[PDB]
Amino acid sequence: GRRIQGQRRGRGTSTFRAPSHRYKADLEHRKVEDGDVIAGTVVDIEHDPARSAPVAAVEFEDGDRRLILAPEGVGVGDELQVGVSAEIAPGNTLPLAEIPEGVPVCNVESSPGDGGKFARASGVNAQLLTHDRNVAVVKLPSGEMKRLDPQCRATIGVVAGGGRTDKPFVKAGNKHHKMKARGTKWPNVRGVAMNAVDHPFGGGGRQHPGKPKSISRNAPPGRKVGDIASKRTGRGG
Amino acid sequence: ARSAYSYIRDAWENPGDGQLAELQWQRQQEWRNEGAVERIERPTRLDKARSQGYKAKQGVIVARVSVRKGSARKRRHKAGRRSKRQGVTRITRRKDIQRVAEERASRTFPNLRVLNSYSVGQDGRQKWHEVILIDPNHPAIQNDDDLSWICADDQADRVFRGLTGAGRRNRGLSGKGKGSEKTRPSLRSNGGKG
Amino acid sequence: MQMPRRFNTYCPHCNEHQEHEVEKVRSGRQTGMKWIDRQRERNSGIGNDGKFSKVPGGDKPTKKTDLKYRCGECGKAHLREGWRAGRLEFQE
Amino acid sequence: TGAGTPSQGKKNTTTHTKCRRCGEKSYHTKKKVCSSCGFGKSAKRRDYEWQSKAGE
RNA sequence: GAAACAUCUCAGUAUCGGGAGGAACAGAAAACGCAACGUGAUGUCGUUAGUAACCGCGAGUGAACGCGAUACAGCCCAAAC
RNA sequence: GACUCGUACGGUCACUGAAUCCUGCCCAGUGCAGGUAUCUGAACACCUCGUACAAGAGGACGAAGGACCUGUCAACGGCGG
RNA sequence: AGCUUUACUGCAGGCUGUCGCUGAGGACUCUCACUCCGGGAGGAGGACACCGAUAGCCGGGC
Ligand SMILES: [Cl-]
Ligand SMILES: [Cl-]
Ligand SMILES: [Cl-]
Ligand SMILES: [Cl-]
Ligand SMILES: [K+]
Ligand SMILES: [Mg+2]
Ligand SMILES: [Mg+2]
Ligand SMILES: [Mg+2]
Ligand SMILES: [Mg+2]
Ligand SMILES: [Mg+2]
Ligand SMILES: [Mg+2]
Ligand SMILES: [Mg+2]
Ligand SMILES: [Mg+2]
Ligand SMILES: [Mg+2]
Ligand SMILES: [Mg+2]
Ligand SMILES: [Mg+2]
Ligand SMILES: [Mg+2]
Ligand SMILES: [Mg+2]
Ligand SMILES: [Mg+2]
Ligand SMILES: [Mg+2]
Ligand SMILES: [Mg+2]
Ligand SMILES: [Mg+2]
Ligand SMILES: [Mg+2]
Ligand SMILES: [Mg+2]
Ligand code: NA
Ligand code: NA
Ligand code: NA
Ligand code: NA
Ligand code: NA
Ligand code: NA
Ligand code: NA
Ligand code: NA
Ligand code: NA
Ligand code: NA
Ligand code: NA
Repeated sequence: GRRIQGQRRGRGTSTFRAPSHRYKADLEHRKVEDGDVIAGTVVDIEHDPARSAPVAAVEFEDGDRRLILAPEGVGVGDELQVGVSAEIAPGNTLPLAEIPEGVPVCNVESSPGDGGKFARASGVNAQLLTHDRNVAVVKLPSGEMKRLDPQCRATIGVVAGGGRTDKPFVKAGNKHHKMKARGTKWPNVRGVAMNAVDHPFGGGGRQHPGKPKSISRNAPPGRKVGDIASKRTGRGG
Repeated sequence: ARSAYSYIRDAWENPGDGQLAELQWQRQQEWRNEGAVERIERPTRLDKARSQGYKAKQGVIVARVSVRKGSARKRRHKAGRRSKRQGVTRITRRKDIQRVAEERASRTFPNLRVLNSYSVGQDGRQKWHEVILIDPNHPAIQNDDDLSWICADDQADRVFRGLTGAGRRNRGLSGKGKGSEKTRPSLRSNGGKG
Repeated sequence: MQMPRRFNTYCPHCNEHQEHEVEKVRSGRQTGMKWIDRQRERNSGIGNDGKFSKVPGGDKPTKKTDLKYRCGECGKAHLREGWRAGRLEFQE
Repeated sequence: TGAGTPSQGKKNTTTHTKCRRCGEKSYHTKKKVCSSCGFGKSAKRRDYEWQSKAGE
């Protein structure tokens, strides 16, 4: 047959890429030799095209102007701080070690210094639970307990724009416009509606998958479609 | 009595034991961080170099070339192929890594000609060979009774035509009798059956 | 059918009638060193291996008699033609 | 819209042009590569054995 | 082609990549092995021969030593000191 | 290298196809997944035999996988005499 | 010829053991190769992983 859609994707052509040339800023934590003496003032609040959520512009003491993954409640004028001694308020970024347990955190680092990886979507937030001289236990937004180095820096508060998913798109046109700002091919045609040549589910006189939808993890790309390595399906039982 | 050289050679008969071993475990660390072709002022294996034609003189260059290990990096067929030609994984190239190194080096020095090369070890995923090249235009060499032969026009691009030592061996020209029916005088003359 | 474990008959070796004993030829184990074994390894590579890619045939409804006739005096056995027989049992 | 005559009307784009190296009108001014001699892609001249019968 | 076809065959052909010369390559034996008290660098031509050897031992594939000729040519390092 | 200047309120892979009332029963087969005393399970190394070596024969250990067990149908599908 | 599959035979790919890289003291410690985070200092990891080689299984993706 022909490569299925998932295979055209990898090639990274236009249709499948994100309009990076239209993105504002690779939101990443600042760096500080140490001390923590760093702090800047919120200058503006902008819309981040890449995440359909607001981001805050900031000017630091050393005259450094950069956009920041904004938590909720951060307004212009506000003064944020980034360092080991940074105050324990919303908006400030500091190593989990200095953050008190039970505090909602966002934009957490996987490895200290990576500048943030976890919890960065609209309104999500991690949860610092356990402290240790060795491990800091964070409960990610997926509900998973993540064991992190207490040296991994993170921002206090929950990500801004929460509740964005509550309103339906209502019409194709609204998806269209949003989709156009992401690295995604849209709309979606179901395999079952295609020709056998184009997808493992294609063909037939009527529309239905030609085999059970649950595919093996070891399946080769081109054949791995439907329910990937499903531990189970359905809602019952 | 034993010559100094002999010791260098005797040390490489076993590149995994003794000092040489510790030496390698170190050098590769820097080699790994070097390029594909690094000119070097002195041969790592002096005996071998000298043995293959090397001379501390002008127009005589040495360079370490790094080449990957394993079979051929091949692309699977994109059209009809009987089961015999559907192979990908087990296929291997007919040119040994050492000949590949000799070529990659010579290409780095378009004016020089490959005199010879020798192995200097390998780690888990690559092999290093030091290639001895010669400047066919330097008078220091045009007048050397032991190397001026490499200056003749017909010695141009000698490595790309398999006139090198590892070249001729790889072409299966070692034996002068049995087993060399399809190899000498030339592979292509024997219909590519060697 | 039933068949005598022992009985008189011509021994092609002694060249005279003597008491032979009948046994069922037991399959001899292979050494995997015969030419055919070599050619298999030798001629088997990428893709279909030709004759070496084939598999076991089938069975006839009934097999023929595969027996060994051993002379009671010189101990030298001899082979005979076989006959189709669904089952062969020796008497005594 | 027919793929035929009616689709011929929009054809007013200039691509292949007199090549600076070989003189053939094969220089793709958008690709900056000659389809004839290979100027723009290859220092050597574009040439293939299949441009003639095998034994010739 | 094998009166299908998969090994095999077409064929190391077609085609592709890299490069030399007026010719290239080869070449002074860790050879040969008419086993010898013998030959004596290498190409090539004639033959050896459709022989030995290979092969769903199918279809097909297929040398060499030697011999008769052509032309002839033998040397330089590494190391010891 | 795309996804990705992205990080589960994400984006990948599929099915169904606004709303409204609803969406029963079946895990036997097939698929996916989890578990597993025991059984089965290749090569290297290892043990025995064999061979002045070797081919080779056998043993011990045993991965994923399978047997077996469980979960699962808004998974393929099934809902009769 | 295109397409299908529990047709025949194979080829990718995935999983898994083994060998090499590869080191110190049937479960275990370490650090020095190797990897990753870090501007750096240094941190995490660590003889595993990656990569090369091979073996078994799955394997109309081809
Ligand atoms: Cl969306
Ligand atoms: Cl050269
Ligand atoms: Cl019998
Ligand atoms: Cl002779
Ligand atoms: K064929
Ligand atoms: Mg970014
Ligand atoms: Mg939704
Ligand atoms: Mg788009
Ligand atoms: Mg659709
Ligand atoms: Mg249709
Ligand atoms: Mg298909
Ligand atoms: Mg339908
Ligand atoms: Mg349907
Ligand atoms: Mg010739
Ligand atoms: Mg095979
Ligand atoms: Mg058309
Ligand atoms: Mg035919
Ligand atoms: Mg036939
Ligand atoms: Mg042939
Ligand atoms: Mg011979
Ligand atoms: Mg519809
Ligand atoms: Mg057909
Ligand atoms: Mg990196
Ligand atoms: Mg097919
Ligand atoms: Na269908
Ligand atoms: Na050169
Ligand atoms: Na050959
Ligand atoms: Na062979
Ligand atoms: Na035919
Ligand atoms: Na046919
Ligand atoms: Na054959
Ligand atoms: Na004679
Ligand atoms: Na079932
Ligand atoms: Na089931
Ligand atoms: Na067709």
